[PDB]
Amino acid sequence: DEDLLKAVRLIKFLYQSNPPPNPEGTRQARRNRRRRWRERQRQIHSISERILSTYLG
Amino acid sequence: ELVMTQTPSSVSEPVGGTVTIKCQASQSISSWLSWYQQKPGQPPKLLIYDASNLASGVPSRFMGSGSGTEYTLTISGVQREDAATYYCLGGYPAASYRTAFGGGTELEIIRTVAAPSVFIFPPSDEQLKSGTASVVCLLNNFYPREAKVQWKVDNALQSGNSQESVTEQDSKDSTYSLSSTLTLSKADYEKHKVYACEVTHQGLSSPVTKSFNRGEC
Amino acid sequence: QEQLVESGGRLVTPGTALTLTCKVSGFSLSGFWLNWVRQAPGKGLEWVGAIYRGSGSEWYASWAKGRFTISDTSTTVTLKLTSPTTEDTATYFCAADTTDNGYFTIWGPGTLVTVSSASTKGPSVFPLAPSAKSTSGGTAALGCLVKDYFPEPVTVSWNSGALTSGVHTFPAVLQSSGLYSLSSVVTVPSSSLGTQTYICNVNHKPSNTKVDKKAEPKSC
Repeated sequence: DEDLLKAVRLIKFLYQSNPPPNPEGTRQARRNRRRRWRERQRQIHSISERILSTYLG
Repeated sequence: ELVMTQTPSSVSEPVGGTVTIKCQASQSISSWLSWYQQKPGQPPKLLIYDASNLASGVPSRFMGSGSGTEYTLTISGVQREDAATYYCLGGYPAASYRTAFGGGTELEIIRTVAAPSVFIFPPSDEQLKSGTASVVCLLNNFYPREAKVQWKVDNALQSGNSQESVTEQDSKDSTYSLSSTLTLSKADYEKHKVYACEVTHQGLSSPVTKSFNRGEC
Repeated sequence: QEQLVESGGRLVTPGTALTLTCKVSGFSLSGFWLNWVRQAPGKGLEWVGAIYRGSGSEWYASWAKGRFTISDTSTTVTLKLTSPTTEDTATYFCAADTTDNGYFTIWGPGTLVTVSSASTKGPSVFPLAPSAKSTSGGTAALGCLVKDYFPEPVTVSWNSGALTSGVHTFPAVLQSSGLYSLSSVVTVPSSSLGTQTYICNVNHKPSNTKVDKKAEPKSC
């Protein structure tokens, strides 16, 4: 189904966007982006989870 | 294909009084819900996002919640400003059922009674020198919104040739204002001398009539 | 710092395709959701569709699919009304989702589309006669009738927006003729009915008209 294919293609794009950091070293500032990137991926995870779940049950 | 069932259509309430708007989801929607206030001729303002958290600026009296398919906006201690229409938005754009809107719930704030200051306006020279005459009756600052305006052409009532327009409620004095327009040709305007406008309001002791005589000032 | 402005809202004949534009500006975030929401005369909000910015992910609603085309660009988002019909008359909005949690954080002011077989007509501005037939002793009201015009809107102000307190611009009203008509009014202390001059600053942009009629207490 057209919609589902489009939805998955989009979720993939959301993971492609906001990818791993740099990497760059700086005291406590290196671990600062870990917090940032974890938060962002934890979010994408649940969004994708929800988006897909609507195309099933 | 997702649907939002907003209840009620309209709601009246005094200051201090508490309001409850309900949205009935046609599908899943996790925290896939947001609440908006929309004042007339203005873009909606977000109050509550992800079903229960308030946007910045938005005051504490705004409360959001929901239980799976039932979502509730709860304006607690309502203030004069809160007078507006309210919408809920459910879903995500990324289908399978897309994102859909509540469909509105107009909030009327309830205040004390107020008497309409009634003013009457006669057709201008430039308007006459065209072929049409428009008579205007104004009812500045009054509560409630309920009223009737009668058009008397030499003590003979008029109906079809009338049209009314009302402002929205004041954000600080919760008042209103109406505009009645009696429209007929230059011909029918010459035929009569004394035009009257009859006003019937709750705050009005006796049905106040304001009028003019053609030419006589 | 973010902002949205829509343009392209104009009176069009039916079937004659129009294209709306949304000027996206100030968004730190790369890609996000940009939705189109319409609202017909005194009706509710209807979501038309959305687009994920960084991609070409177009999402429409049940009704909209086909007759609508969202197009993302560098600067910026558009909405094409492929085959408009009278039922499309509304004010269209663009709204951004800065969080990607299906919620419109930032809105555009709107743009009014008007779908009609009728041709545009400029307004006629007549004053509203105060003097002695409008005296409350310490307050008096004078207005500005804006009879016979098309399409919406018209933007009356008083003394080039210097006169605010007590100004009541009335909603427009369609006549049996087809033409719209409105009337803005204002309350002024009966004392300064001659001392201070009162001008209603009318503006019917969809006809280019920028009338500035002055209202004074009759003649006698």
